Amino acid sequence: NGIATLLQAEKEAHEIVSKARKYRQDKLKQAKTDAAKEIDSYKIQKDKELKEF
Amino acid sequence: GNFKSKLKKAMLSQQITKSTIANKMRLKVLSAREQSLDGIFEETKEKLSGIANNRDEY
Repeated sequence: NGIATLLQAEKEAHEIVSKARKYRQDKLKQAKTDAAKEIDSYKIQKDKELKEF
Repeated sequence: GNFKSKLKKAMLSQQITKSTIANKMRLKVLSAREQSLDGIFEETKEKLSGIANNRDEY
C-alpha cells in the first residue's frame, strides 16, 4: 500500500528524530564534560595560586 | 588532593631546607674542633722534631 509506505517513512522519520534526540543527549553529555572542565579549571587555577603562595 | 599533596610536599621540603641548613652549621662546628685538634698535632709534630734535633737528650 502506498499509504502504508508513507507511514513507514514517517516511522523512519520518527526513528531519525529519535536518533537526533539521542544525538542531542549525546551532545548534551559532550557539553556536560566541557562544563565540568571549566569548573575543574577554576579549582586548578585556585590551587595554582595556593602553590604560588 | 593535588593541592593538599603539594602543600604537604612544600611543608616537607620546608623542614628539609631547615634541616640541611642545621646539619651544615652543626658540622661546621664539629669540623672546627677537628681543625683545632689538628692544630695541636701540627704544633706537636714541630715540637717532636725539636727533640730529635737536640742530639743530646735524643
